[PDB]
Amino acid sequence: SDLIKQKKQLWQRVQHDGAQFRSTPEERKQFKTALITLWGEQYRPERQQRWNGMMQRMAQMKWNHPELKYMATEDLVALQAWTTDDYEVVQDVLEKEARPTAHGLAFAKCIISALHSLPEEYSYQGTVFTGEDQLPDWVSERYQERSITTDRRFFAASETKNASWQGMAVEWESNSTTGKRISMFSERPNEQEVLFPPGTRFQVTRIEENETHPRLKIYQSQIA
Repeated sequence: SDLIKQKKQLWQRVQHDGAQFRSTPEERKQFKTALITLWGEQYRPERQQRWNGMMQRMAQMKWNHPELKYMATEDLVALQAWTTDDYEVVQDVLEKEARPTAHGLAFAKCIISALHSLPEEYSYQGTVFTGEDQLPDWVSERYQERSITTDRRFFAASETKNASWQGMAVEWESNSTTGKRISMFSERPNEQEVLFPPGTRFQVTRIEENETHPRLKIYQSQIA
């Protein structure tokens, strides 16, 4: 549709704006609508209440944490929304082979705006751990040893291997320099989630293979 054109436009914006990416007033209005209608018209009243609840929670969070005073409240909402089941419609929205949805793109712009709007003191510096069920070819197409991966996905990780951890077929150990800690905004803060936007670059240093789980363990380092 025109969604294809919107996707490539957004991917171009992501790389051109870099850390200056910022959502516009209407982009936030569109994100609000996308989130409230995401399950269809029958759940709009419930998801309008969820939205209003998240707005008030994030409005008060800015009151309690003045360093967040100039983050759009909707952008913060985007970060809590990311930690719900809604992440499934936006995590891959900018992948080359993904079929974009209007709601996916709306979500994406405000999550990206949030991540580059958070003050640097929210960056986690150190190793963050990720597990996902992905196929070997999926890994090979995206990560090769001693090559740089320009990630087009929203890449989730954790400061820890905590109770949230569960062994998966693919694992990452990613040295973070500016990956942002969003536990303060998540519905489950004790996961200590760290989230990288599309456009993050990783120097892949080595990829381990096992016939056990993890089948593939990727070691990579974020770079400027």
